[PDB]
Amino acid sequence: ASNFTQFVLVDNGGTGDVTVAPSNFANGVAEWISSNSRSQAYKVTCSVRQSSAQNRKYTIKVEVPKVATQTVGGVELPVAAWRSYLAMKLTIPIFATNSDCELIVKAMQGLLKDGNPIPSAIAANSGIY
Amino acid sequence: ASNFTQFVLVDNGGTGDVTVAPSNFANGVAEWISSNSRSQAYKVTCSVRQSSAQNRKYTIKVEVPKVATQTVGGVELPVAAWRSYLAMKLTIPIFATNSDCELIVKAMQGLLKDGNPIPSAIAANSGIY
Amino acid sequence: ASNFTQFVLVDNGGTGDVTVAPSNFANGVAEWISSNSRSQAYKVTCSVRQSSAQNRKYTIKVEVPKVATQTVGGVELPVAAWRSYLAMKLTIPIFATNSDCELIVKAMQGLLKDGNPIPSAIAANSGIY
Amino acid sequence: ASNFTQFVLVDNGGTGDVTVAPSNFANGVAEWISSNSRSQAYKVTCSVRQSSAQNRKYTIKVEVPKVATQTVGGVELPVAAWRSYLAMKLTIPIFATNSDCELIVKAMQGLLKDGNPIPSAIAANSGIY
Amino acid sequence: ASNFTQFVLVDNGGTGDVTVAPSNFANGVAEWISSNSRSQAYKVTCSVRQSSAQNRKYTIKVEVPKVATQTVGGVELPVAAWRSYLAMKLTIPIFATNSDCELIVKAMQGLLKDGNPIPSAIAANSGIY
Amino acid sequence: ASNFTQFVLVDNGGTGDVTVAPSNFANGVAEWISSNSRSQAYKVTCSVRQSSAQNRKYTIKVEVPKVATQTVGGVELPVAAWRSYLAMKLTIPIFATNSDCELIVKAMQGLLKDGNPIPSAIAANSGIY
RNA sequence: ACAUGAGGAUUACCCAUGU
RNA sequence: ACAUGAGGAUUACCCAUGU
RNA sequence: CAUGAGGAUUACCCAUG
RNA sequence: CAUGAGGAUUACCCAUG
Repeated sequence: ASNFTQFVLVDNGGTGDVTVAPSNFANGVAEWISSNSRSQAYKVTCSVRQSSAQNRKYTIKVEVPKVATQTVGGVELPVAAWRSYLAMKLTIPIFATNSDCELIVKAMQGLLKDGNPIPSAIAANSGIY
Repeated sequence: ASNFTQFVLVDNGGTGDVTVAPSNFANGVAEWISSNSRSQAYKVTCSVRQSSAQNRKYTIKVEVPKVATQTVGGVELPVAAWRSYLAMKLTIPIFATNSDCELIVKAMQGLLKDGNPIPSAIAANSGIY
Repeated sequence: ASNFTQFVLVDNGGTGDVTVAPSNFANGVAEWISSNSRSQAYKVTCSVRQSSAQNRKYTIKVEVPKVATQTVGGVELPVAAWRSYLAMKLTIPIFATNSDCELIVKAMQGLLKDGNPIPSAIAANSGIY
Repeated sequence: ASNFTQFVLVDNGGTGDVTVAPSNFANGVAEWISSNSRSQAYKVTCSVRQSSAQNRKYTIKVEVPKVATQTVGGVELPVAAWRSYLAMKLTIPIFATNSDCELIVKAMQGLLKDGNPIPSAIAANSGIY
Repeated sequence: ASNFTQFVLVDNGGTGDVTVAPSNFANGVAEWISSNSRSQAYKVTCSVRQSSAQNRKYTIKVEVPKVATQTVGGVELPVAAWRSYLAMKLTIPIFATNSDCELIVKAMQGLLKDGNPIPSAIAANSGIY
Repeated sequence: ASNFTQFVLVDNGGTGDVTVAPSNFANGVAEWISSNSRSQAYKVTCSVRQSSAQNRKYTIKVEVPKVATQTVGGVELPVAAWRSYLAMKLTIPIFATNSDCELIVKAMQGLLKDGNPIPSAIAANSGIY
C-alpha cells in the first residue's frame, strides 16, 4: 500500500485545516511538514527500531508553530514566535499481535478524545484535579 | 475544570469497552487504572510542571497489556513480554493561550486519528514504507 | 522496475499460502513481513550497495518461524528455539550485464529447486551423504 | 539414498543447461563443479555444523564464472574474466521438525521465484523500490 | 508516496531514452542508476542538510559515461571510456516559502533551456564569446 | 556571433519573466544581471578552464534574490531579504565530441525537468522520501 | 574459538566490535 | 551504547544516575 | 564545519580561517 | 592546483594530500 501519505493534522472542518505531507525519509526518519516556509512549517517525524532483544520502539515527534512576522534589520521575515513540542515513545513487545497493537492504538485515541480528562485539562491550561 | 474522573480508554461501541478510573493522586500525579490485577491492568498517569522559564510540560504515560493468549488473573512472566508502554511529553510555551492549546490538542488527535499513517503503521507491526 | 510489492513466500497451492507484504523502507532497506506478531512472523529484507570498486553486493535476509507445536499469538521463549535465519550475500562484478544477472538468478533457483541435493538435505535435517 | 548427486544448476530447457556434479567431499565440505577446466568451472559447496549448543548451521556457497580466453605471454588460456559469488548461511534450531524445515525450504524457493520482487530487481541491476 | 521513483534522465524521443532507477539510499544520500553493466551505468545522487541556522543546502550529482568495449589480453569487458561529471550545490534560506522554491527551480530550468547561452556553449565544446 | 546575449532566466508566461543581460566579462568570467536595483537583481556567471590534461571544467553560478524593502531609521532601500545560491561544476574529457556534449546537456535538462524527483523535492522544501 | 556487522575479498579466506 | 528520570532544550539534541 | 572560475580515481583529496 | 552530502558575506573562507 504505502502508509507514507499526507494527512490532515488539524481538522477544522474542510476549511482552515492544517494538512501535512511527506517531505523526507532520509536516515530512516519519516518526515511530514505543512506547506509553509521551512521556518513556519508544522512538522511530524516518526521512526521505529528493534531496541531490546525483544522490543520494538516507535519514536514520534510533532511540532506546532505559532506563526508570526518578525522585522529583522528593517526587513520582515516569516517565522514562528514559538513552538509547541510533542514527543512520544512507544515500546511494544515483539509478542504483540496485530490485534494486540490495534488495542494500543485505540487506547491512545481514547486518551485524547474530546471530553476526556487529559485533552480537557491541556486545552484549558489546567492540571488534573 | 474538575476533571479527575473515570473515562473510556478503549471504545468498542459499549460492548467490550475498557474503562479506566481514578486510582491514586499522590504527589499531584493523577492515576487511572482498569479493573484488573495490577500486572495486567491498563494504566494512565498525567502531570504538569513548568519545565523551564518559558515552557510548561505535560508528562503523560499509558500502559497497555498484551491480550492475545493472555491468562486473566494469572502470573505472566517475563513482564516485558506482556506489556506495552507509552510515554508522552508535551512542551508548551507560557505564551500559549487556551485557544493555542486547543489547536495543539486537535493536532494530537489528528496525528493518531484512525486511517492516518502513524497509527496505521503501529497497528500493523510496521514502519513507514 | 517498481518492485516493492507484496508476494507469496510459501506457496501451498493457494490454500495455506504464506504471503509477505511491504512493512518498512527506512534507510533504503526493504522489509516484508507476514501478518503475525513480530515474534512469530515471516520476515524478508533486502538491499544493494557497492561493496567495492569492482563489485556490487546484495544482502538478503529471511526469518522463518518454527510452527510445529507453535502457539499462535503466544509468548514463546527462548527465541532461538523458535526461529530460523537465512542470510544471503550476492556479490556481482560491475561488468555483469542484465543477461549475466539473469543467469545468476537461474543458478540460484536451480540450487534450491525441489529435488536437487541442497534443499533435500535441509528439508530432512540432513547433511550430504 | 545419498543426496550427493549431480544436478542442473542453470536450466535453459534441455540445451545450454549448466549441469554440476560431485567433485569432492574432502574435509567435510561437499563440492560440485561443472565439466570445465578447473579455472572456468562453476562451483557449489555445502556443509552443516552443530554450531550452538542448540542450532545447526548450513553454509552454502555458489560461484558463477564469466568464461573468457586470455592471451598470457603469447599463449591463450581458458579462464574466467570475473566471478559472481553467492554465499548463504542458514541457522535452524534443533527443535525444528522435518515439517518445519520443509517450510524454510519452500520459503527460500518463493523468495527467488520468477516474478517476485527480489530475483526481479537482481536481474535488472536494480534495487527494490 | 515517494519521490524516490525512477525517471527519465535523458530524453531521446520514446526510444534511446536513458532511464535511471533507485539503487540505494544509505546515509540520507539518494542514488539512482541506469540499467545493465554497472560499469557503464548513468548515476545520480541527491541529498539535503541544514547547512547552517538559516539555510538548508542541496547537493546533487550526475555522472554521464562514454560507453565502450575494453579489450585487454584478448579479454573484453563493457566499460566506460570516461565519464563526464556534474556536481551542484543549492542553498536556500528557511524563509523560502513553497513559492520561493518553485521560482528557484524555474531559474534552474531556464538556465539550461535549449538555446540559452550556457547549455549552448557546453554542448558546443565552447565557452562564452 | 556571440553567445554572450541576454536571455530569459525565469519564464512566467510572457510577463513576470525574469530577464538577465550581459554585465561584465572580466577574467574570462561571463556575467549576466537582471535589470533595476542591482541590490535586487538576479545574477548568473559562467566560465571554462582546462582543469587538467584530459578535462575541461565549467563553473556556473546563479543567484535568486528575495525582493524586499528595508526601512531603517525611517529610510527605506530596495534590497534582497536574502538570496538562494546555486553553484555547479561540470567536468568533460577532451574526447567528448560535439555529440557527447549534447547528451550531457540533455542529462542536465532531464535532471531538472518538471515532475522528476529532484526539481520536485526542491520546490517542495523536501528531500527524498 | 564462538557471537554480531545492509563488513571486505583473490572466495572454505580476511577485518572490526562483543564475550 | 543501551536502561532509567512527573530530567532540560535552540527539538532526531543535551544532562544525570545505573550496567 | 565554512570559501576557492581549486584537482579527482567523483559523497574523495588539497590550499586557505 | 586536486577531493569534501565542508560553511559563506557567494568567483571568497576552511579541513585535508
